[PDB]
Amino acid sequence: MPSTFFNLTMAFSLSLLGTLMFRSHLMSTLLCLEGMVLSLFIMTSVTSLNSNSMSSMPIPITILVFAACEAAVGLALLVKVSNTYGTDYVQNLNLLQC
Amino acid sequence: MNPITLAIIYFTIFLGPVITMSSTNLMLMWVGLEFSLLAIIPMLINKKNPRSTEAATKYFVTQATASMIILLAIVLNYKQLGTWMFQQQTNGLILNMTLMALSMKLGLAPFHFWLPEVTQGIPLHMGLILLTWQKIAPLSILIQIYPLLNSTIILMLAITSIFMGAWGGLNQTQMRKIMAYSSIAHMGWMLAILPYNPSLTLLNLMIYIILTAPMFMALMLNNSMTINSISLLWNKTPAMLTMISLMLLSLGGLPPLTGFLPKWIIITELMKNNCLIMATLMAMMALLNLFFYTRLIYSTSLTMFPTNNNSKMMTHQTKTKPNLMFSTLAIMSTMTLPLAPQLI
Amino acid sequence: MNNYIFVLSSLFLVGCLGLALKPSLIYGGLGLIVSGFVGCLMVLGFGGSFLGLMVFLIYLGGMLVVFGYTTAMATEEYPETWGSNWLILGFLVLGVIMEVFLICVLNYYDEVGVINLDGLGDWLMYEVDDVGVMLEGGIGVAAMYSCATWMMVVAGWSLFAGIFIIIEITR
Amino acid sequence: MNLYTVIFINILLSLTLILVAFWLPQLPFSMKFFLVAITFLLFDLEIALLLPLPWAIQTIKTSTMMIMAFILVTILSLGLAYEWTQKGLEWTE
Amino acid sequence: MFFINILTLLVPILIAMAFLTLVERKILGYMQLRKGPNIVGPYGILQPFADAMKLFMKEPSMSLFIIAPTLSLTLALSLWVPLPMPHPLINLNLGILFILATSSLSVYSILWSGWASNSKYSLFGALRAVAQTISYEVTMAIILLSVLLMNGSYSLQTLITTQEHMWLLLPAWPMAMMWFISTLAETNRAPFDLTEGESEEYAAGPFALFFMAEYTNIILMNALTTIIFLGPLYYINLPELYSTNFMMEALLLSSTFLWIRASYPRFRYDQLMHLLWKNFLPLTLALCMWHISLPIFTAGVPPYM
Amino acid sequence: PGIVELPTLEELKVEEVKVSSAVLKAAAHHYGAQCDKTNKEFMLCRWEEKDPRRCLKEGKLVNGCALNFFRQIKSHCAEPFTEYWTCLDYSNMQLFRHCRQQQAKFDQCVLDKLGWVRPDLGQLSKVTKVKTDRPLPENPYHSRARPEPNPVIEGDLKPAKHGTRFFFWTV
Amino acid sequence: PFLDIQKKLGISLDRHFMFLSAEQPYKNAARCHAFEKEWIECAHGIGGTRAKKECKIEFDDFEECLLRYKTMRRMHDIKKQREKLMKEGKYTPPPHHSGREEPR
Amino acid sequence: GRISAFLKNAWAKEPVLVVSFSVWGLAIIMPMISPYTKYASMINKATPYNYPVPVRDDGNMPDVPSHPQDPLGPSLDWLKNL
Amino acid sequence: RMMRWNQERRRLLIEDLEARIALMPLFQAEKDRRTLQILRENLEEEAIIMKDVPNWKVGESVFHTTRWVPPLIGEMYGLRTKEEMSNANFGFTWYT
Repeated sequence: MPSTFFNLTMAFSLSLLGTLMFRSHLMSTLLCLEGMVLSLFIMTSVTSLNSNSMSSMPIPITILVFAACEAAVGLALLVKVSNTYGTDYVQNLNLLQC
Repeated sequence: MNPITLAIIYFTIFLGPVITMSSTNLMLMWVGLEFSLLAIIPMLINKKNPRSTEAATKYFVTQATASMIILLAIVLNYKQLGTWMFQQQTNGLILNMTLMALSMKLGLAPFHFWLPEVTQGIPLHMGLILLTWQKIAPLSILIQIYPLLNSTIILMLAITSIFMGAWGGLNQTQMRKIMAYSSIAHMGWMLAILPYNPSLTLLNLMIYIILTAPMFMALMLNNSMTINSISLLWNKTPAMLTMISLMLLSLGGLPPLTGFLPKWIIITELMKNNCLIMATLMAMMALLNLFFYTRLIYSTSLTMFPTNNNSKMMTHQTKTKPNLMFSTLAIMSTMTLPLAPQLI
Repeated sequence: MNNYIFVLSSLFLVGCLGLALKPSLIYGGLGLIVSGFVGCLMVLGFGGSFLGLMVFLIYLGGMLVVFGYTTAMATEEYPETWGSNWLILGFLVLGVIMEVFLICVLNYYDEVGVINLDGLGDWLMYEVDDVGVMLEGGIGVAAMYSCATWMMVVAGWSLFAGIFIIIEITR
Repeated sequence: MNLYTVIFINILLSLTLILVAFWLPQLPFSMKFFLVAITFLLFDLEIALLLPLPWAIQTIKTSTMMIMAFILVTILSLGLAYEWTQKGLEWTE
Repeated sequence: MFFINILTLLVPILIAMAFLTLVERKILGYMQLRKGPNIVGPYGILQPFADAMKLFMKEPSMSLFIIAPTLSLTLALSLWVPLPMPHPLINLNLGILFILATSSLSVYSILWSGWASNSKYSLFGALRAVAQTISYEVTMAIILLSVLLMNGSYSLQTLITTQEHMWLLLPAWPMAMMWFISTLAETNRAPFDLTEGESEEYAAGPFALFFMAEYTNIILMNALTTIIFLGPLYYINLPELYSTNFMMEALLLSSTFLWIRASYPRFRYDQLMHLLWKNFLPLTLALCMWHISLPIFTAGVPPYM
Repeated sequence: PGIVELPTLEELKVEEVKVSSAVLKAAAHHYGAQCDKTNKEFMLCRWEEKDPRRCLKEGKLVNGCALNFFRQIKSHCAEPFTEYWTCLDYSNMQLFRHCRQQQAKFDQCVLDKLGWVRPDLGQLSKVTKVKTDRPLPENPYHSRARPEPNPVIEGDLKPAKHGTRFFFWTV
Repeated sequence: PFLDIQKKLGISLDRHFMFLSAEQPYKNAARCHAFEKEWIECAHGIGGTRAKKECKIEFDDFEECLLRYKTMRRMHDIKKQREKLMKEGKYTPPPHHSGREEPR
Repeated sequence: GRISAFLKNAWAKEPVLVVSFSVWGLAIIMPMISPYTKYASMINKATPYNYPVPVRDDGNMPDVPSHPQDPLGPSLDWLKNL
Repeated sequence: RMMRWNQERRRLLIEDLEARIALMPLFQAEKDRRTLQILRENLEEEAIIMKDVPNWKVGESVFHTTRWVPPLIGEMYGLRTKEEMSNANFGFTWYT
């Protein structure tokens, strides 16, 4: 348990780095967000089923649904961006600095 | 945005914080945070212009990272103890992460370089909410967990916000960005006092709100979002000045007004608790906020700038937007210092 | 088949690492699908059959599908492939070497904490109701319909609002 | 072990077939699609919420499960009908 | 032992898929008033092997190129594992959910093929077919979520002991009229085979694999119907009899598919998505609520061993 | 910190039943009443005291009773009981549906030769008190004293003194 | 908490499973039920700083029940020493540990 | 009259919605009507997925029985008489 | 007919669960004696295994409770072979 748990936390940290550093795209960031969410759901269900607790299981479902909707609105925004500029790049957002 | 959608989104926005607070479960708190985030994004992006979309992307990304971090904190606490709530027996790294996230979610520094851009891309009637009904739940979370915090980094963060917000406000002309920097500084004051007495953060927040909301009403009036576009107030509507000047001096925190009282009793607490050095820094660097409020007072009232002819065609008209609560809050801000004890 | 969970864990690590070393999205989505697969298998090995299958049915079938959908219909892998994948592959190799040696270092200082290697197989299940029916995560997830109704109504409202939000956005 | 055996067997059989195949011889956007994918999500999430009935039903608070089911279904249908009326299911551009 | 059983489960089903291609050709010919293949061998029992040899003889990103068909075929074959006939190879509670997952996945292959082929022409149809498949799998899942409340367990064995007395069609036929249709979409069969109707990239080998998996899924969905809504006779002394009746009904459904393919025209994409979103989803929700209430305003609330 | 007590292998060595699950599941019903006092008393001991190392003398009695029960069932009516479990174990889940007309025969034999009567439906899922001779303990958790609450402050709630005591804001 | 609307209405929506030993559905008690039931009873009636120092004898045991760091280490040292002995050539594991026995 | 005309129209124009709404109404309404509803909760309470831990007799409680097969306890005969 | 059949199925379920009820006590006692013997053997071996070290104890309850403690499969089968440890962990989870 402890080994796999530390490794899952490492994976969360790696998705954190992926989101906090870019490579000229946005879908990569959102996918790293999804990776975070997956690691979290897994760690929570693991904790629950290891403690044999049951009433605490609805939480993974809840946060998974919320991550689904969150990524959905993020994709909608990405799409509006691509359809108003011409692509989903990141260096096009040089505005608002004035 | 048709009425059903408008109503549902306003409901979810009025809900997110209510749940985040009335709930004793960190998962429900995080949920309310996500509610605010989601239900707000549209109101930012309604005009569907490129600037609005860009601001929406920035806002969403930062707040997403923040929410996921807070979730990591909660889950680690679960593995550690079993309860879904924070206790006095949690490895301080978890609290530090929670604090970084709450900060990035508020606008504190150095997690603050996304607030001015967004608040410039936004209109007024949504920047107002962004500044005055999204910084509440993230603060209730702290109100719940103030004892066991890390005063060191809390204070470093607060004072960093003070400095950076003031230094940016010295320059920014765009009134939206100015208001944003002022928000940064006042939230710095709050976080500075927080782990000693929370009611004082509550007070600083309510006061900053009562000063901000009416300013944004006076702006919504004309959509004048610039110094050279607000200086013309003495020819468009010469009435709002006798109150705007007062409210800006207040936001600065001049004694006879009310905006002073918060800083005053806050310094009192920090002196009781022997933090006089950082108290001195805060008190000697609020003066730049006072400065770039005075510099707008100048532009608007104390001196009259060149107007534009078509303002005559305007004056021939009339205007009945400015509701009663504007004046009510302006007064109950400026002229209520005698009632500080009844406020504590 | 004792190293099972450690292996699945390392593979999830590597999937998230291949997503953090942002590659071309077409060769990052495969890493994500692998990540989800392996994480579900870990959950299953622990005993959350319902949770694992829920993942297979929703995460992959529901979210990765639409991710690829949107990506294709709204993205172009411009020629940014100046051997970028072939570079980050060796970079990933170096990182995985770093991690292997990092764990082989840790195991010395920490023995019964971070990881117990000599007895790795142990310490997955701690207790269990041998003679007990009704002990699967199905019951915990069904809770929402008798107790904890707040979860269900909140998710319902999240969707009830996400519909309006998405549509009002796209226009 | 059993599912591992079966899956490895199936994969290896398919790869034998493909290796035989290889040896024997010697764009703008359409908002409608994204909206449809979004509907699919917001329904899969309902499915995740709704599957556990075969165990939520054997409890004692029938007056609660019956209700919550009706609630989910009806509010989802309301959102669907609103999407329809606001023309998310017409396909004419 | 186990390898023997997996062989018994994999070889005969490929044989049956080949001879099912044959049966399709023959029945379509006999409905169009012609014979069909009667030459290559006695009554046409060698045309399939002929096609196999020919395809593997035909000349032609390797990653996608291979993983897509391989993935699809492996999923289609694994789908068979958990079925009861009458005692299954792998008894899994949540077996039908495993089925649904492994049936939905192949969309990844459909989509990778497009994202590889730069042809806007190809992405067009890829998106269209992916969307229709998704939308119909939704209801394919809700139907089970609304029926299985009759047996409070996602297993596939309990279906049999349930149907011991009666079938599952006399009730729930408002669903069977659907589960016998969505199966014509996930399979991209008629009258929803537009994905092969409007053409303007599958080589010989990968085409063979795609078609293998297609007809495998045909057989398998028909078997699922024969198990769910057409409960066989489980007299424990006669597993042979169970398997036999199952065979019969599976063949019947697999010939009904062909009646259809011959008789009807194809659906225009927009008309099809209209069909779903405005005829099946409201009915589906309401019928699910109906079958949720039934075990409450009736004692018929089932058990969970 | 602190030693643990334990019994010894050389003791608590009783000759177990070693009979199969099918036979147990078949004969249970009668054994539900026959040999019920002992089993109920044992479950009560185990639920009151969480010390299996203290609830042992009530296990050898249980096994002895079960054996003196299977002994009567061996003496009388053995073949009906053998064909019975050979009919049960054939199935997978060992259900009582596929053996009905091989059950009432055995039942009538057991009756016509003994004063047993197969319990009715819902006769064992009922709490039945059990008269014993040993006492009930307290502090079974071996807990510790509860540290004293905070001494409460009280007295009539009269007003402030000299005002808010704030800076010259008397009233 | 912050806004005690729940306590005012005398109701509960989330706070009935805020921790481990709440009422689980089919009476299936969790792992460290007893240790939780004692930690809470010592941390009731008093607030915070009292408990953070006068409940350690009841909370360390709980954290161990929950994680068992010390038991992990105990078993680890045991097995390490046993391996070293079987290397040097002094041990000889008996059957009950070495692969068979006369079980129940 | 307007209602009758509207339904006489819908029953040819768009019946699907009529069927759906009628089913919805039937589902929401019948549970409040039928007499065989409470029996479900009674059953699922009777079903013993756990063990019925017994109690002592240091008092004069006459309700609980000293034996399972005795009649002094809560009965459910209506189950088989159903 | 579905109703009249589901009710009979519930009755059969009650029968099976009553059987399990009647048999639980016996099984509980067997399991208890078995785990106690297991721990006694772990102890009789631990003695000789770790007698040659300094300031080491024998069956030292890591708690300060005196309360009985459900032992972990780790403790019990920690000295037996991977065979048994896995036949314990992944027994129900690897399809019989």
